[PDB]
Amino acid sequence: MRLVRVNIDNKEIFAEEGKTILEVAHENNIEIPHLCYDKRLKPYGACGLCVVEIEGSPKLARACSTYVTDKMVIKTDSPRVRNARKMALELLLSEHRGDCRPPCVLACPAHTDCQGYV
Amino acid sequence: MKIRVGLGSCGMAAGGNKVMECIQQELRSRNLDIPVEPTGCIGLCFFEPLVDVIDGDDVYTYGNVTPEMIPKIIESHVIGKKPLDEFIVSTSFEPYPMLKSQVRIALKNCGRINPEDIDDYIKNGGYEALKKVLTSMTPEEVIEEIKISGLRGRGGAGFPTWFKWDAARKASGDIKYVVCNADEGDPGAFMDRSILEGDPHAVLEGMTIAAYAIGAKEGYIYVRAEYPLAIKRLEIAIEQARNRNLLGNNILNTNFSFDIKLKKGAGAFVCGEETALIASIEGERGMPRLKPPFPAQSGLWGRPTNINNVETYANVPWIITNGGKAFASLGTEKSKGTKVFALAGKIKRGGLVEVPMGMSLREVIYNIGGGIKDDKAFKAVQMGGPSGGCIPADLIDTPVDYESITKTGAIMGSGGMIVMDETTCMVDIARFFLEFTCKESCGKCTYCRVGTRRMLEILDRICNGEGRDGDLELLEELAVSVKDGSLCGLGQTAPNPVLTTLRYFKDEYIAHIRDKKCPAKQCKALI
Amino acid sequence: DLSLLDPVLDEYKGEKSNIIAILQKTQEIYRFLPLDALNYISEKTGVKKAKIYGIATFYAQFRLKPV
Ligand SMILES: NC(=O)c1ccc[n+]([C@@H]2O[C@H](COP(=O)([O-])OP(=O)(O)OC[C@H]3O[C@@H](n4cnc5c(N)ncnc54)[C@H](O)[C@@H]3O)[C@@H](O)[C@H]2O)c1
Ligand SMILES: Cc1cc2nc3c(=O)[nH]c(=O)nc-3n(C[C@H](O)[C@H](O)[C@H](O)COP(=O)(O)O)c2cc1C
Ligand code: SF4
Ligand code: SF4
Ligand code: FES
Ligand SMILES: [Zn+2]
Repeated sequence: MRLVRVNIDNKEIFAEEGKTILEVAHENNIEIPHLCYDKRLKPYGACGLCVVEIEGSPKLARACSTYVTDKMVIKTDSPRVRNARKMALELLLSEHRGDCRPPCVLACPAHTDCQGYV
Repeated sequence: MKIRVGLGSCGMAAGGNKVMECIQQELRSRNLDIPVEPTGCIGLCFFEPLVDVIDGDDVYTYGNVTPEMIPKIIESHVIGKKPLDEFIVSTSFEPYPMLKSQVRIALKNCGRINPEDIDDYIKNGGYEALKKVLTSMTPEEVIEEIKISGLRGRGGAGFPTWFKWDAARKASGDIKYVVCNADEGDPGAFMDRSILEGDPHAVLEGMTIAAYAIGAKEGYIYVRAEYPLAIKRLEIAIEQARNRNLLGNNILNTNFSFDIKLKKGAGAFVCGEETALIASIEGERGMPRLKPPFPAQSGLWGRPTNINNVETYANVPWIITNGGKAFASLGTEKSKGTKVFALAGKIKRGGLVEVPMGMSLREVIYNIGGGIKDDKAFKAVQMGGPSGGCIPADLIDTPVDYESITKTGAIMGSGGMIVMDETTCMVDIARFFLEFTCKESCGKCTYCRVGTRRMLEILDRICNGEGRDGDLELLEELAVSVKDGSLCGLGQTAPNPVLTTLRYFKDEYIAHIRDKKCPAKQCKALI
Repeated sequence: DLSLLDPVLDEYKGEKSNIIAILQKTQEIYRFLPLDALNYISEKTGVKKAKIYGIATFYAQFRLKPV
């Protein structure tokens, strides 16, 4: 094995080889959004929320599939990444039919959890 | 005399079957023993049904042949030994001008031989590249020959083929495959259907050379089940080749073994993708998987596979027999060789054209295509298919090349250039192809599954005039986000029309949305 | 009827990677894919039923309604 030297959000990390960017960021307290990622399953790539900007690469790389290499500079909150995630979330919401909070909660000026205590 | 009839899918619907039946009946009536054989499309689809009479080396083609005109042909040329010249359109003395500006490598034997006869391909120099590879060659030399020849792409991808062959042969594993991408998802492009129906043995020879160069022992051809004539011709060719020991185990009394099985896709645009093709062959739905694990390193069932188009496989034997240097002398410095296009739309003479790379689009449209129908102004070309772009009138001089076409936004794609005049409205065209791509998405990733639909409704609102403000900026942002966020190539190339129509024809959209009318007067809701 | 599919399932047996060919043959025979025929394919060939329905509904050529 070899310890790879990466840089995630201007923080130098000494990660282990054969690890995805998602695992490295999880074990180093860096938050990367993900919706279609599970540890027990092979990568899927559907949601496209875990996109991170890697220096030297033109396209945003999925953190759930890309493996950390040596001398890797990863930006997980750059404006390009934020715009990509925001567009993905808007597209997901465009086909969403739900109610995060009931109208009773929203009508209350104090926003008391009316459904909850009822 | 040797009678040949265009029996390709093109001729079939045109009436080639009835022409062949009538000419056989006429020869029976006049007790004449003349070999009547089928042949594939020669590129002049508009002249079909076609009958070619061969004497010695000369060939005479009768355009728009009809059963009632068969007896005249028999009594003039077959019986009287005198060309009619009243219905003959082209001959060996003077080829049709549409065929004088084309160089033909993939379609060199498409329409001049008998597809259901191995000996006809053999007598035309066929299966000599395979012999030269088998005896005085080594797989590394085959990789080197393909690399020198500069062959690449031909499925619209544009990736070097030698790199894929090297990656497949160097990859770990003792079992490797060789697949052929014959699933023409774009309706309007039939290059490889025509190649399979007309000259199916170049595909087999290229696949065999690729297997030798890679180290494969099994082969697959992914042909759509909607091509029955292509499947029949391929099965006949495979059986005949196995008869001559040109396929199967122990090819030409060597240790080399290679066999080909035929896979029939149910029919889906996305199933043409490499990874979706692999999933469909494996027996699952055609959902493209992630690319960085590549088919050259992990394809069908985890073993390395080499997936190539029909055209590159057809170009391989010519490369081997004539050498890499001869192939590399055709085309630009970036793109070597020749490319096949399916001219259609408002062009004067549609059909298949094999042109050298770097030949200007204006030359193809005017000199080869014959100009615009009814001599109207030429507005744009929808190059690449439903995932291509609208190259405008002023960019008519961009040379045919992967880099030169892509620099204009469009893609080589399925080589289907849809010629359009000033009558056509750009918003409807962009909405037309985007609708097709949205219907053909597989639905895995959010950007392609729902983003394309949002773009389609935005375009519909624009065309109906009911579009709100901010529609152009929102549409452009949606298109660039779908293009840069989608997983597979069906989503990354999905908004190519819109984007292109927003780079050259932004004023059309602006007049559509603000003035609530279109200059082209084609939108039904606005006329 | 279900015996009509008996030859097809006999030809494409031994491998669960030929389900699309079997579905196309069933589509040719019955002109549609009834749920009982899909159940028979699932039982005979040994592929999971969800996979059968997914591969059946993926393509626009396959219709699950009588013609
Ligand atoms: N025929 C049609 O109807 C049609 C429709 C839409 C698009 N297209 C075209 O086809 C293209 C499809 O894109 P894609 O994603 O399939 O192509 P791609 O650009 O991802 O790669 C193309 C080929 O290169 C190979 N490759 C790339 N890097 C490799 C490596 N390092 N090692 C080994 N092999 C490697 C891939 O396996 C594949 O065979 C689009 O760009 C478009 O231009 C064609
Ligand atoms: C939606 C879609 C459809 C495709 N259809 C075809 C096709 O019909 N034939 C083909 O050769 N490649 C097609 N491709 C490209 C393949 O993914 C892959 O690039 C191709 O098999 C490479 O062949 P080549 O090396 O000969 O260029 C398609 C790609 C996409 C995204
Ligand atoms: S409606 Fe329910 S499922 Fe949808 S976002 Fe709100 S909490 Fe989540
Ligand atoms: S872009 Fe469309 S077709 Fe391609 S994987 Fe995503 S959803 Fe499927
Ligand atoms: S978590 Fe969805 S693409 Fe990686
Ligand atoms: Zn209009």
